[PDB]
Amino acid sequence: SMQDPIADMLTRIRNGQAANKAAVTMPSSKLKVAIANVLKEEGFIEDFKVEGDTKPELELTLKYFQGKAVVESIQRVSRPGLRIYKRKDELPKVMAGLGIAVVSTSKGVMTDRAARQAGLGGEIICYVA
Amino acid sequence: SLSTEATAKIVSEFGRDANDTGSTEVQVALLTAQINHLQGHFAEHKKDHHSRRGLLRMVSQRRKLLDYLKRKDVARYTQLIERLGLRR
Amino acid sequence: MLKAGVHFGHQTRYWNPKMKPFIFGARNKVHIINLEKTVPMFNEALAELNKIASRKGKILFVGTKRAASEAVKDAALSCDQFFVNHRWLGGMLTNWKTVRQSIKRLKDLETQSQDGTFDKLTKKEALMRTRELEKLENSLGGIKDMGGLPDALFVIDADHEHIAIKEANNLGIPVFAIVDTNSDPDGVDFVIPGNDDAIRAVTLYLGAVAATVREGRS
RNA sequence: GUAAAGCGCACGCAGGCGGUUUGUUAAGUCAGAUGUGAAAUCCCCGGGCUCAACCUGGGAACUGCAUCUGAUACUGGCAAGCUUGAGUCUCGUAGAGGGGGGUAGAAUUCCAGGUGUAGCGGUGAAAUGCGUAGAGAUCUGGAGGAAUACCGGUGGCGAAGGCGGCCCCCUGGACGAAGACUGACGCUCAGGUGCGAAAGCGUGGGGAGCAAACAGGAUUAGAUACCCUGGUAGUCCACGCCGUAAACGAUGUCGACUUGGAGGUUGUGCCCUUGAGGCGUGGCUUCCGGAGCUAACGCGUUAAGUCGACCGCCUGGGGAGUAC
Ligand SMILES: [Mg+2]
Ligand SMILES: [Mg+2]
Ligand SMILES: [Mg+2]
Ligand SMILES: [Mg+2]
Ligand SMILES: [Mg+2]
Ligand SMILES: [Mg+2]
Ligand SMILES: [Mg+2]
Ligand SMILES: [Mg+2]
Ligand SMILES: [Mg+2]
Repeated sequence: SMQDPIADMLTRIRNGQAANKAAVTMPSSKLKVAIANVLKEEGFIEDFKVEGDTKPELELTLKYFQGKAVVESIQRVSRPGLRIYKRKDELPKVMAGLGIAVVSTSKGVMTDRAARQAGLGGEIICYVA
Repeated sequence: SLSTEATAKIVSEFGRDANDTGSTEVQVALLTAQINHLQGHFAEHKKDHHSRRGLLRMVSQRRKLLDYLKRKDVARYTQLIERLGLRR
Repeated sequence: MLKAGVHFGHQTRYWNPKMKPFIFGARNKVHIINLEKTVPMFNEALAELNKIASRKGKILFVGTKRAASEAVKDAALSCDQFFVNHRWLGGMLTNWKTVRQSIKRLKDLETQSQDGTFDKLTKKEALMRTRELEKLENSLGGIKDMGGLPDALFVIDADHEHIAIKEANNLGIPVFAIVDTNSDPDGVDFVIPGNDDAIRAVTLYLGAVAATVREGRS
């Protein structure tokens, strides 16, 4: 059963990307949004919406540069049954910098860069490159 | 399974009201029914293992129901056991 | 789009999930090409085509199939265009170096019949070597004169001509072909979602490209 | 999956993991600071013995523990919920699912009698064998045990093993449909408990056919075999025990995603179904195959593809799944 909603969202994107699927959808949730937001602010996804009222959806639009997809690689990190927390001077550097690492900080769900600068650490979530 | 009559009957005797078949209490009751009635059938035959599987499922399922009830309301749990004389 | 209303879809129900972005419907148990976006395709193709076709653009029309066969010839033979409508030789494009050798033989073979250079050896031999020119003028005839790979090529159906196309893109040669349902677009770089048959359909765009190509020569 | 490696299969305690929203807490977590983390090593910069080794000043590091002050996204606790997960109810549907008890017809064998007469049976041939004490064939009557042709299948049901005539009684699961209800009650599971083909074991029954053993006949150089003529255990039954199999998909369970095609099976909404039919939409299941995966063979929405939760297991061959 869905013991990890975050993973689903991630896998949904990579699977879709390789599938050329225009966009992807799934049940939204506070966290899912934060992640999707960072994914947009960083230029990995065109945009994203959340349909439904009593039942939240998540119209996540995928992005494709040239004859290829933008998300060439996206894997989960701090999964359940094995959490991962880093320090300001520990945050991993995705793809030597050409990539990003979504880390949940006590100030919000930001990108590795931002967190490292704000001088605060948090819980990694994935390594979108 | 169970007789519609006895089914509906026991639905009220424990149901939060009327036609609300689903209450943690209601279930336990409906379960203990066949659970106790089956013994009569199982006392005989005995080698009807395949049918035992069902019996055991409802048995364990009941335990998982009560265990829950007690966790969400120690009241109904302690009261429910009485009307069914369960828990030893 | 005008005359375009003379071919519509094709192929019963076998299609290909790759042609989906080009299919309209499937009235009467048969997929119907989305001509509503087919004509727009013609642009990018007909455009880039006449473009390089300007500098004696070596165009290679391919139509091994029966229907288009007798037609494909005229089209390419209406200007500095070449054609192939008889069993696409294996490697006549890539293994040109070796294939051309057969062409030369064909050339000189013509001269034989040309002048008195034919009346030689027993009737047996003459009649024997004459057969050689026959087939040769078919499998290499409409390409005998083209020293060097073509600037491009316009193959009819991307399916029956799988071999031809496979070589084209291998030599970094732009491919222009009419694909539809059962056809595989991943090959051709200039998708032309249209009926792969229909005597009218083939001739429709066949000459269409021919003109734009011959015209592109100023 | 086939190289070593998925418990034979289920239920499930401990344990691990946990859908969704608001609040609250602040334990994990993050930040700041304060203690402390001996000096020497190590490391950076800098010195001193001609250099170097060596010596030395300072800093760094000591990835750690504790306290204090905060931060609250995420995990954890608590409160109040929510409904999509799981379950409950109603009504149907299909089924060789299970336990018990009946019962029918086809055949074999055996017993008795009739007709009839010199063979039958068997093989590659034969022979053993059964026949004039009358077989075989043929007909009538009876006894008895076991198994259910056809339907029947690319089929169905079950956790697995496995389950086929028909009838009754007791009983388990699965699926759909409209909906109604409970409100995360869930997934996995070492140990544990239970189920486990065939063969085998104990007690007492039963015993037609088939058949380890055994005895003849034949074959062969030999034939402790294959073949033939017989034939005990057993195969059947009740109850108990044994727990193994190439217990195999040689592929653990639960969940979410990812182009297609053809077909089987079972439920269902809708449409002149005039007739079948056509538009679909769930469950289970075959074959082909794309991407991708793969050492290859191949797998391929029922994955061996892309991911998450938990579990079992592998670490060269022989010795050896053996000894103790
Ligand atoms: Mg092996
Ligand atoms: Mg092996
Ligand atoms: Mg298994
Ligand atoms: Mg020290
Ligand atoms: Mg919380
Ligand atoms: Mg046995
Ligand atoms: Mg026995
Ligand atoms: Mg099944
Ligand atoms: Mg396949």
